[PDB]
Amino acid sequence: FNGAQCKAVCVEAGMIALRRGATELTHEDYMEGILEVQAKKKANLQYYA
Amino acid sequence: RYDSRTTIFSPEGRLYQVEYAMEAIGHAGTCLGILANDGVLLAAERRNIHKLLDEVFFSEKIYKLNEDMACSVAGITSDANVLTNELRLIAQRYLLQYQEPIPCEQLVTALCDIKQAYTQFGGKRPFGVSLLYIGWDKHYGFQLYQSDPSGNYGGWKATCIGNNSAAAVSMLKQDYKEGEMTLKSALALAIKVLNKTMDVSKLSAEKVEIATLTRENGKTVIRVLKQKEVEQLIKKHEEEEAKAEREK
Amino acid sequence: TGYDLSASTFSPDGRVFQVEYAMKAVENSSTAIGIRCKDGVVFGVEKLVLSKLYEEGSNKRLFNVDRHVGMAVAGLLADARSLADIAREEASNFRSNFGYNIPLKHLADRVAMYVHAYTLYSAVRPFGCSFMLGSYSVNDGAQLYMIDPSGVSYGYWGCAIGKARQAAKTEIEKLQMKEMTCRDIVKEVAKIIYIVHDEVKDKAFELELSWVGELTNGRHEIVPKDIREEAEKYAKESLK
Amino acid sequence: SYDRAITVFSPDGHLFQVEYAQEAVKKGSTAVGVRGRDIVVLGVEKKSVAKLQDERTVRKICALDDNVCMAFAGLTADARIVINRARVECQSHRLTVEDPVTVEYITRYIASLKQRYTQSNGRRPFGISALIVGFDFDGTPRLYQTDPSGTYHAWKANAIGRGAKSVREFLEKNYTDEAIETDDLTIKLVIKALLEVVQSGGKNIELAVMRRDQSLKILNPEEIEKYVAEIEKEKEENE
Amino acid sequence: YDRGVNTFSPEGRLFQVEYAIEAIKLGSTAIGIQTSEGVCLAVEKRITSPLMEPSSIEKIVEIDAHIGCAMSGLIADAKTLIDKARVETQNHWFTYNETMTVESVTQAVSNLALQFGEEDSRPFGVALLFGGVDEKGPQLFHMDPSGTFVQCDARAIGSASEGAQSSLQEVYHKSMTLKEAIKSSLIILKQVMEEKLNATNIELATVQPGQNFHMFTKEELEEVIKDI
Amino acid sequence: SAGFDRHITIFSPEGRLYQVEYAFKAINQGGLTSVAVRGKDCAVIVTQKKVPDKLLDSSTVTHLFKITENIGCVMTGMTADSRSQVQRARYEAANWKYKYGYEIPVDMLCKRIADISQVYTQNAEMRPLGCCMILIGIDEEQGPQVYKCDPAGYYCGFKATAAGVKQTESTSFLEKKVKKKFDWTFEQTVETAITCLSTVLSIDFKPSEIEVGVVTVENPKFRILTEAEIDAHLVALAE
Amino acid sequence: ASGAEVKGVCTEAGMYALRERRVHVTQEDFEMAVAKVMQKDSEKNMSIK
Amino acid sequence: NQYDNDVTVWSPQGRIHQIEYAMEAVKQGSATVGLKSKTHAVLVALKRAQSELAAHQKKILHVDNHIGISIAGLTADARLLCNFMRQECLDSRFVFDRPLPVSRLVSLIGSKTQIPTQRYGRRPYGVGLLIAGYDDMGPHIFQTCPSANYFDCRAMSIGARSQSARTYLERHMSEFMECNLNELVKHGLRALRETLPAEQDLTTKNVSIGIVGKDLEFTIYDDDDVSPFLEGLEERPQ
Amino acid sequence: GYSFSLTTFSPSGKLVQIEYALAAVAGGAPSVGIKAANGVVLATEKKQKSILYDERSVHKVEPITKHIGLVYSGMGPDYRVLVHRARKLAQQYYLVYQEPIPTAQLVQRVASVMQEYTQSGGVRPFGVSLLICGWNEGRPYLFQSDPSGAYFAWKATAMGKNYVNGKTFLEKRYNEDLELEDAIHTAILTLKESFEGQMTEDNIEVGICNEAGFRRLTPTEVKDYLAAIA
Repeated sequence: FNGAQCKAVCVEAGMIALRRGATELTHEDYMEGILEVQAKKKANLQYYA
Repeated sequence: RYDSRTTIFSPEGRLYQVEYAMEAIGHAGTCLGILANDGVLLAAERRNIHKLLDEVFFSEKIYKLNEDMACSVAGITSDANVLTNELRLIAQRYLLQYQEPIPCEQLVTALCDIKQAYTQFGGKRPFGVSLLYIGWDKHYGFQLYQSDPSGNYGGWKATCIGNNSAAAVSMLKQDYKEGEMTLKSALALAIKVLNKTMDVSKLSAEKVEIATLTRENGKTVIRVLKQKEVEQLIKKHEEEEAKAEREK
Repeated sequence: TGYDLSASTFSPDGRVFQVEYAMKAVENSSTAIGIRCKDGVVFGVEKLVLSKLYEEGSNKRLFNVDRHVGMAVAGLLADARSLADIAREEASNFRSNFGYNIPLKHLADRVAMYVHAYTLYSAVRPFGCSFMLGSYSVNDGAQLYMIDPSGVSYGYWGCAIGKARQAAKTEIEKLQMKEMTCRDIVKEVAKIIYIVHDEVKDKAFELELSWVGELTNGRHEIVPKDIREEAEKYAKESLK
Repeated sequence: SYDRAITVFSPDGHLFQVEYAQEAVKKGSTAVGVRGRDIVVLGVEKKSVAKLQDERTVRKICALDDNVCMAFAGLTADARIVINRARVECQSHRLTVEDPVTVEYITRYIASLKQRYTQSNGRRPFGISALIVGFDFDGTPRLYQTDPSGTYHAWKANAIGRGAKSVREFLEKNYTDEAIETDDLTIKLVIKALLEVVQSGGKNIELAVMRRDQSLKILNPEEIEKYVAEIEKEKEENE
Repeated sequence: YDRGVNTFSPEGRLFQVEYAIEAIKLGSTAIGIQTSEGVCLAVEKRITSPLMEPSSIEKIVEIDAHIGCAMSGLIADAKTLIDKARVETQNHWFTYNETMTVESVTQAVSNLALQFGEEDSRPFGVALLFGGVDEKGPQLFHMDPSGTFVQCDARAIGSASEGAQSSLQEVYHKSMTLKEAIKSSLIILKQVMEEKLNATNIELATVQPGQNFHMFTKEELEEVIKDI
Repeated sequence: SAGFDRHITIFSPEGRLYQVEYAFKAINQGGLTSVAVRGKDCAVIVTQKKVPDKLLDSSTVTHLFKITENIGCVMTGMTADSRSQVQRARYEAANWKYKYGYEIPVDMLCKRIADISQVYTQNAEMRPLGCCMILIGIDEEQGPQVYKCDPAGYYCGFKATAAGVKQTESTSFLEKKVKKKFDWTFEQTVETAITCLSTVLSIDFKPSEIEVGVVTVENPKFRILTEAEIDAHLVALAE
Repeated sequence: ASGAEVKGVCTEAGMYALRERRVHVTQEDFEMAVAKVMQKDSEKNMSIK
Repeated sequence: NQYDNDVTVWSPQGRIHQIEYAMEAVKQGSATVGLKSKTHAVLVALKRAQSELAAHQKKILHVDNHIGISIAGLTADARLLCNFMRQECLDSRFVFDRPLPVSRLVSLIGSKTQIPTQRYGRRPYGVGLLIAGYDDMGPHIFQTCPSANYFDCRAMSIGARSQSARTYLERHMSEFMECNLNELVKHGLRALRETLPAEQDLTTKNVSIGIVGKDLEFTIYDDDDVSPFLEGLEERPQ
Repeated sequence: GYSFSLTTFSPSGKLVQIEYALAAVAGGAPSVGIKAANGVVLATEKKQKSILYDERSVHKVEPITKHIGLVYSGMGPDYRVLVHRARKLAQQYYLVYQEPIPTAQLVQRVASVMQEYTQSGGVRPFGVSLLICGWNEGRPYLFQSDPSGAYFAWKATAMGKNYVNGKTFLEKRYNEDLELEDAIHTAILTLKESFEGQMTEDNIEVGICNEAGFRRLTPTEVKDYLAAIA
């Protein structure tokens, strides 16, 4: 990743914590921030058994 | 757009190389054969009438192929040699197999299949050559046929070559004959056709070529006739032109 | 350039870019050197572990074609394996048809013609390999050869194939090559491999040393490098 | 993806030359064919006699055996080669198992040859579609058609060439149950098909029959004039 | 670009096989369901003309006395594959005095379902459903143009296969019975078809271990239709 | 012009083809100079080496290739084409010796090599061997011969001969030099070869750079000169 | 010929008359002008066809 | 980009992009992990399906009494190399009447796959073999590539997202060598459970395990000797 | 960018990779051949590029048999290949019939060879037009072929640079009835008309065809004749 993709991880983790909206950041907030910044979704899959 | 090879189709479904082979046919020598019983004729126009030749071949478009058949030709000239050697070989194979002269129709279809196998297969140049057929058989008598680069073949009684002969076919329809098997009449008709259709002023005999095929008692000889009777044929046709200007 | 596609076409200045692109492909491969002494030929290859996934003894670029001839390849590995098989096949045919060991010049010429024929046609590419050929004979001495991707095959005393091709032969030529036995040349090749690229671009490398000559009685094999352990006790003294 | 070549698909899953080679058939001469109960009959249109030559060589209806009958559309040369091959196939089948050749086996041969001819490398497919009529098994009338892809497809009546949708649409409004036999009504059915043809010139009609046991019979342009006369009589009686 | 079978993609893949999978979609649908009582199977004919004789168009063919088939896509590639299977089954019985089991049939077909090569032709354009009874009871088998063969319990193919699989997984479980699966299948057929369901539209093929012969239903299928 | 991008061997308009006349400077990618001299009953080859390296050998760098015991040659251009042409010449000379029972004349070998290059030129789909070959040889009843073989397949053969990179100038000097009718008593030939290369290159260098190939009618064996006698000739021409 | 080639024939025959210091146009001026325009088409060993 | 079409064409940087595209085609296969002890070599793969009703596509397939392979990539080339593999086994089994050393077999695989990477007219094989065998010197775990540069390892893993598996192999390659079969196999699936997203669990029907031993013949298992191997696990540390 | 290559026709015209081969033939060295009453005389124009070249090595006038001369105007390396073909083929005729092959039959078979090479589509055609002559059955002949596979029969013709000018001179100067020596004279005249002027015993190379057989003349009789022949 670049620095901007880690920044996107940071901010999307903040608003993923704000989906709950109650408290400060958790580790799963960072995980789901990654899970948005990760892909480029594929999931294609076929012919490769 | 959809040019590149002979195969496969252009989306109509039309073709590319059959049309372009006919447009290769049109800029070549003009030939004809006529409605005649008890004989049949061929005419031909001399290409390259420059004075430094020899004419020691006696035959430039005509090829006396088996015994009782000749063929005019038009188009790319070396492919004509390629096809005529093979066609003589086909006829001579038939004679080897049966000891009977070839009855000309299966000969024509065999050559059409030879051309057609290069139409389907790829990537090969199809033969851009149309050529005529005169001959005699045991089943129909004197015959006339028109080979085409498509592999289609037409049984005619008055034949057709390209842009120099569309007007010839028009005169053949407008001056159609039937019932007269007299060969001199059809020779005068052919002289009139080459007089109008060829641009030769007053029809010099060095620019023409005439071959005939008559049935003589068992033999079916082919007459590549000489020049002096062509000269008096020219004088006869010009006397007929004087007969035509009697209406003035 | 453009004009660079097939291996049969020429350029408007007259060279083949397929040969050139095949040449500078081996430039990115690992460094492989060679040098002979007065009674033997020594090989040595800077070989790298990827990260932690290797086994130290796999896929060794030091081949061994004949009883006295083996390769020190560099470039595309599988192409080198195929070319090694062709070399083994040719040496087998010579042994079958003539009953004695193949001379190295004739072997090099046959392999060079094989390389050249794979440069000729358009359906195949030129090879992406550059290798060494060493040998020893009691009636012929030591001969050390060298084969480019094009097929120009001739002899050296010393060579280098890899990134530091110039930077190795910078100091290979200051070695007093004639008066030394190859047991000294072992730690010589050790210091030559060890000086170039200790830790700079990559993390770790590993040393192999092939070894043919009078001491092996015509045999060609890898050294017992662990025996007498010539690199590291000299490598730790070659950093100063 | 393109009209070249025959080997690659479209991005939406088509073959261009398979779809395009049928257009040469679809711009071709019209030839219909029906089955009676006992006598089967068919014919081509557009004889197109050009006033100065013979037309016994341009016959588009032939036979491979005494039990099977032919027709085609598209271009004539592919039909020539396919029929010349099919005669030898029929005779090789006769050289094998001594039955009269079933229509189904020879249609499988022709369509199979056409298909494995198409699958190969750069061979221009035969732009024809044949009509293969026979009555073999106790005189059971059968007629199959072909395709440039090479799919035999059994019908009861058939119409190809120019304007085949309209000509087949006439048989939709014509072909009731009690057609045949009633051979005379099958005769008038062929006559009504020829009257429903795209030009129906009256003299350019050429039709050939088979009574499932006899030979191929080429008719005469005076019987057909009587058929057109009685068809016009039926049209006047409709008034 | 993608222009030929001898070139990968920057991400994958063929890009000829993909267009063959796309060329599955044009065909008429067919549904088979594996039941331990026996394999039932169905198809749509998509008749165009009344002149088009309905029993002439083949969809279920008979490879072995206990092995059926169904085709989906180009007819003649399917005919070639059926021809080869008809040869190979007989060779297996020849060399072994026994029935080639249906998985081994499908391995034999998928050996050259992809042997496509023009030098050293094109890949085939049909997906096939195989139903049969080996020693392990009935078997229902689903292959593809790409040779990636797997077993399926109730597979649907061709056009409108998405909602067919959807409503199929809606109704299916492991312990179905025969006639229930038959009517459950033909419900999905008359939900995905456009014409009125009658005796000429569909055809069934039922194989049972005690009813190995005659994997077909002829005009009792009318009676099965009229029960809905 | 091009235009046609001259990829394969076809005819370009007016009227030439470009592949072979691009191969004419595949010699010029060699970076080398070759000179052949025929004046009297000896014949002299001279060609430098380009060895910058002390790690590179000296014996294996020779471009004088002994074809047969009475035929030697010299090569320029790229080395792989040269060595391949040399093994082909060796093999075909051996085939001559097997088939015809005697030693081949030098002309027939040049004809055969030219035919091989033309066949590689006539048919496409193979790279047409960008190396030039110069032959020498003694024949009975004809004295010495020099021949040149092209990559183009145009063999020719003549008295004062040169090919490589810088031989427009060498042929100019030999036009200005072989016009006076002097005899050539073999040190005249050595002196003219060394000085013509020493005027083209203008280096006046050590005996370790040029290789000298000679053949003489006193011993028809092809002969490669040694460092000592090259130095002897070099200081013998040093005035 | 074309239409405007015959005009060129006539005018350059007049040129052929004036280069011989004349204003009258003989037949030999046309004999040279026909050869002047003749370079439009020549060139055989191309009969083929 | 007009030079990135065919196998024969060298790049102007010298990198055949057909090879790297074949590598990326290999990377879209299933996860699988191979690892050996001193006495026992175990390769474990992952199954997938087309649908819920559909069966799972097998990955580990039998080859010989002491050789079994994993696979990732194409299936036609997989069965093609399977047929070639079995042929190369039974040929020397017929001639020499011995089981093969594994190394010369995989060299034969490389020489087999070299020609479709150099000439024109055949694509390179998208292939993901992990080969376990027993010569006289014990177990071997080899891996392949479409570039025919076969690699010998002690523990590898190829397919999609196999990097976490590789790091697990890094942190337990010291530990693999001494243990017996059971915890070796559960180390293998403690690589495969990190080849997955953590919001689902490795079930029965999706896995297969193949053990060949120095005294044990190569055997594939599915759910039934695997439900004994699936016990003895903890959850992932959420 | 079309035709390209040898497998398709043009949209309306002819074959471009035959027309360009004829263009390369017309861009070849000049030559002339004259059929007289008793013999046929062939002669070429052979200038060395430098003064280094030798004139006893390569030979333009080349016999095919002891009574058949043959020259060209084009490219030597293809010329030798087709000549060697004609040699082997004439020897096959002499194997079969035990009789010296007639020149028309040579032209048939050589024309078939060249037309086979113009067949599609992997090789180029020759850049070679031929001039075949010989004194077969008393009457001598003169046969010119072309890369398209066709052939002709001339009284006198020319091939190379300024062949149109040589043809106008042969139309003007030559006629039907001459001797061998008079044909030699007008042949050297029409060769010197378009060549460079520095013409010696070596720049030309002349072969004749008597009824006594083919004869390839020497520079001795050439400098005996061409020492200011007019």
